[PDB]
Amino acid sequence: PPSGYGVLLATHDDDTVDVFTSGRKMRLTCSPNIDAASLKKGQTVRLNEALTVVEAGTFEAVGEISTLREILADGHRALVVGHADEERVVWLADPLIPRKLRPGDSLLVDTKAGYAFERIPKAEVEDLVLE
Amino acid sequence: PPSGYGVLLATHDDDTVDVFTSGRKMRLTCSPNIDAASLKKGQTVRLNEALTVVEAGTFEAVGEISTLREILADGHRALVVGHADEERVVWLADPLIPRKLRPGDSLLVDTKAGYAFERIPKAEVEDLVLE
Repeated sequence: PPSGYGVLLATHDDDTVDVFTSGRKMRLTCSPNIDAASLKKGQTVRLNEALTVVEAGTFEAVGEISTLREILADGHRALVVGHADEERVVWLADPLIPRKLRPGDSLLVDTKAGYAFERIPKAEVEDLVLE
Repeated sequence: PPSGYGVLLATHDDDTVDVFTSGRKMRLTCSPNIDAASLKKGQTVRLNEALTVVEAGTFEAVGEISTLREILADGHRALVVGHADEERVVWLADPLIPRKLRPGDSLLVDTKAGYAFERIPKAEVEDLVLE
C-alpha cells in the first residue's frame, strides 16, 4: 500500500524513464497499466517498493522560486538566478514550453531535482505598470 | 531493471575506471560490451546493483554556474569561483580541451564531482542582442 513519489526527467526508446527520488536519479520501467508515451518531463510519478512507476499525477506546486535570466538556445534549459545570486541552469517542464517566458519571470523550481515547473505571477510587476 | 548513474573520473589500463556516485568514489570494472578506450573524462556512466559500468553517455543537467579565473600549468584542471567567493580547482571534461577558454567564462560544474562540463553563454548578451 505505501507508495513514494519522484520527479520524471526524460523518456527512452526502451520504454524506460529517469526518476529523481531521495536525492538520486534512477532508471525505472513504467508499469503495464500506464502508457509511456503520455508521460511528460517534470511530471510527478508514483513509485513503489519495487521501484516501478505506477501512476503519474500533476506537477509540484511548492518549492523555491527563482528569477529567470535567459533561455538557452537548445530550448530545453533555462539559466536562472537563486535568492542569494546563485545561478543555476535548470530544465524546463512541459507547461513552460500564454506568451513565451521573458527574462525577469519567476519560476517555481527545486534545485535538487533541477526543474522549473510553473511560472508564478508577481503582484509587484503588475502594480508597477498600471492598467 | 533498476539502475543508478555515476560520473567517470579516470581510466586505467587494468580495465578498471573510477566512478563517483552516492557521494563517494569507487574503482569498478567495466562490462565486456563497453570499450574502456572509448570512455572520456567528465562523462556520465550507468551502473547497476552489482556496480557494473554498462552504458556510457554525457552529462547535461543542472549545476552552479562557476566563474573561471585561470587555467593551471598542466592544462587539465581549472580554477573556478562560485556565488559565495569560494575558489576551487576542478578537472576539465573532454569537450573543454571548441573555442579557447578565457578568464571569466561561465562554466557548468558539479562540486561533489569536481568537473566542469560545458560553458554557458553569457545571459547579459543573448537575451538582448538577438532580434
